[PDB]
Amino acid sequence: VDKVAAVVNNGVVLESDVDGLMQSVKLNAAQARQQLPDDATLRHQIMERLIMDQIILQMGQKMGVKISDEQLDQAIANIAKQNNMTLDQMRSRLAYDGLNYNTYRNQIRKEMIISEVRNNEVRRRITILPQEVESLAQQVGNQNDASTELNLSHILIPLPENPTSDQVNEAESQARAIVDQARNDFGKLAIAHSADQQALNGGQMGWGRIQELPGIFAQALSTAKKGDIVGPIRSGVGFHILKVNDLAAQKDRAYRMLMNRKFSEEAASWMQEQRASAYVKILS
Amino acid sequence: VDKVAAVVNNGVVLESDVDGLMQSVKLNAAQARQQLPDDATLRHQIMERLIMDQIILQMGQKMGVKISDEQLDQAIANIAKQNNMTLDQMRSRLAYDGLNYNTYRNQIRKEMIISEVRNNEVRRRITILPQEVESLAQQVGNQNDASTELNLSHILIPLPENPTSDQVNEAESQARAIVDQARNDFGKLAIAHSADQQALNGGQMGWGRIQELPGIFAQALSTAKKGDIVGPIRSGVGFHILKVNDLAAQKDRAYRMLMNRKFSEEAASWMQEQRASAYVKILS
Amino acid sequence: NFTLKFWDIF
Repeated sequence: VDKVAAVVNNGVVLESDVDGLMQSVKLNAAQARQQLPDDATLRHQIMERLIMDQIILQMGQKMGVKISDEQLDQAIANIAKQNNMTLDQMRSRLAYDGLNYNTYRNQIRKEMIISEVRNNEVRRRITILPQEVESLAQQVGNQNDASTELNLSHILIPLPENPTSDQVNEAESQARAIVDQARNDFGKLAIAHSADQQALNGGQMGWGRIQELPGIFAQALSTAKKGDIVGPIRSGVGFHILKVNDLAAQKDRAYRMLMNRKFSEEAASWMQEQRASAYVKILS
Repeated sequence: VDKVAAVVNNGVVLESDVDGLMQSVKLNAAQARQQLPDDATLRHQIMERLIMDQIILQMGQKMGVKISDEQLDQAIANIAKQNNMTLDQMRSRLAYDGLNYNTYRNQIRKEMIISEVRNNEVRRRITILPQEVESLAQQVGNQNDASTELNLSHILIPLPENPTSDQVNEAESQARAIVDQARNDFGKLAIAHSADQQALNGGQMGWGRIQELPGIFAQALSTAKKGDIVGPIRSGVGFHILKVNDLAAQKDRAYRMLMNRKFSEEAASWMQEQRASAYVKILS
Repeated sequence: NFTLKFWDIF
């Protein structure tokens, strides 16, 4: 009984297939700390995964997709090395963990031809227009905030560690009031609200590179300049507000950005299409 | 009265092209609020841009290359809108700053043609064998530190505001050594040499979300996990160091990774190959 | 410059 987890077009997903990876997950998850969904939905996920792998792996079988031997060969030896292992000695580590050479070899090629016909197909799907590139590049210029030295002030409206939305909405709205009346000094308003060590000192954090800022701030100061007031940004400790005080590689950064931004969209899209336009029967 | 800035294959950059682009540059620098180098090396920058612009552009013609009349106009609309103006409003800005709209429109089509050619030509060069899309994919597996929880300790080594080679070297030296002893307690080395406040509490620094950390740590953290030592990293205050304490669509990340690094790598490669395959004399 | 002053909020 090759118990069948499900049917994808003119082929199947087994319980073997599922009950297998379904483990390698909980392993390579508790082997790197990150906890997991419900064993119920986790399955449902591993299902969706395995189904898709089929559609597109069939799509593979349909089109003339082989993967050369030298190629697969190289491919393994390079993750052998990567996780701190070796050639023949690889064999006797998963062969010593439940598997064979061919539970991996044939199993990796499946990964490889899947990667192939999945890119190869969303590749033919993306088209960047000069307009898009030009337009974007002109904007990534307005942002030109690289190692952009930057003085700024700070207002903290702090929340407790784990508040309800009743404790949050007060700070949330209270900020936007200060946000507006800041634009109509901040330094005075900082002492009158801010709850950090540099609060009574007027929110004054001082000069400092945009890099040295907490990542989440650098995401919103990127598009701003002298006088600007960004926020209110919510983090671990509550809502922050900031007042700003001072300050042919764009035709590439633009393109790399689109050629990427687009591929990520026009792949999510390409499966939405393959999934919904195929035979997906699931046997409980 | 209009000289030749430079011959560049049988065709020229003009002193006018340059002294007009130096106008387009310091026009931004005052508004963008960033200083420029010596007007002497700066001319030698713009010169070098305009030279390159040319080598490419001559390729523009060499192989026929248009720009959709509609695209050109569109980008310009899109660049107008991106700056909070209509064409009608922008028009006046072109007049007030002093440029013929059609000098400008044609000036853009210049930019657009160049891009067309650089990109079209770099994309040509990029070759991604699967043997490497796999390997890399199975390297970002044990890495995906997205909105991760993360507890750290932290040494800091002291460095004055404007440091001296000796200090800086003898500092990084001590900072390396601490790290060399760090992979052999860390908290007890806080107390030893950490310049910072937390040192007594052990550099003990608590749970941070990777994104809430300073962006100049993030770079070297996503590729590391519990029990690891990071840095020494250079910053304003000086040299940091830190312990860690707690914590397909990766073939998407994987491909994008390459599709991207390979472009950036192979543009920079082709550029230098074109300034090579080229007569070019500058006439100051 | 402030890298720290600031980190010491998170």
